[PDB]
Amino acid sequence: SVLTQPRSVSGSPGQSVTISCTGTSSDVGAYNYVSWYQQHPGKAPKFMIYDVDQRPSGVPDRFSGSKSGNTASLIISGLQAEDEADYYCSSYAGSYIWVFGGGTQLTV
Amino acid sequence: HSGNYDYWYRLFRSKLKPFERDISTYFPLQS
Amino acid sequence: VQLVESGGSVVQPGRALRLSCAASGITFSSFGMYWVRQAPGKGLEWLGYIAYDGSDTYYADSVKGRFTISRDNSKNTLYLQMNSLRIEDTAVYYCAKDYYPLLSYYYGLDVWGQGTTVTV
Repeated sequence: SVLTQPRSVSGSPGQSVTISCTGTSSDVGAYNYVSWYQQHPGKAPKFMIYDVDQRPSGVPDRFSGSKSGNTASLIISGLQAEDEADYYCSSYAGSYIWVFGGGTQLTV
Repeated sequence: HSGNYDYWYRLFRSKLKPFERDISTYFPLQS
Repeated sequence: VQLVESGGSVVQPGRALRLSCAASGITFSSFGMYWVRQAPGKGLEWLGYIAYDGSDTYYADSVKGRFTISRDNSKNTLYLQMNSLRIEDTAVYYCAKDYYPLLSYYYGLDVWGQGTTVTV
């Protein structure tokens, strides 16, 4: 039960890119607990987006997202040269089980 | 884990006679 | 409250290896523990979840019956012991703490370690 996401998403400084992962109505479309994190090589992923459309303190406002049906996406605008990272999506699969997505790489 | 929805049942009608099948589809059939 | 992981080593298949991480402060018992594995060249894979008190413990399907999740609040260390590790079960294991105190699970991982690599 892995949420499929594209291998990489093209981008450039000063533009906006969207990283989306696809699941099912049993996991993505059942609980509104979609979370997304940005992972840098050589370091553990950092939690950036939680509760579909919420972000913890310390997360820049440029990173956002939305949930529609069984598809969840991360919305990033105004990306900089240091924003290149691997983005993972996580959602509650039910029965207190958490399943993480495949992961998408953001290239600037 | 996802949940089996292929197994339905009839919730609304008046009553079913003995050994009678109701192949007839609010929505009376709920999965 | 940084988490420092330890116990990573390369062992032959069929043996049991236990991984643990040390959490700073004295808030280890007041926050839940989560285990996440990341294979080289692959995406993040969940291992399981353990409550702050260690009563209700959850495990992922791929690691059910192979990895055990438990915590020792005396030394503020959360451990994840994996038995009968396979060759394909080679990944960097990192422990994480729940964002909210005790068991909430309705958030992301606020604190994660530097990662402990596992080879077989």
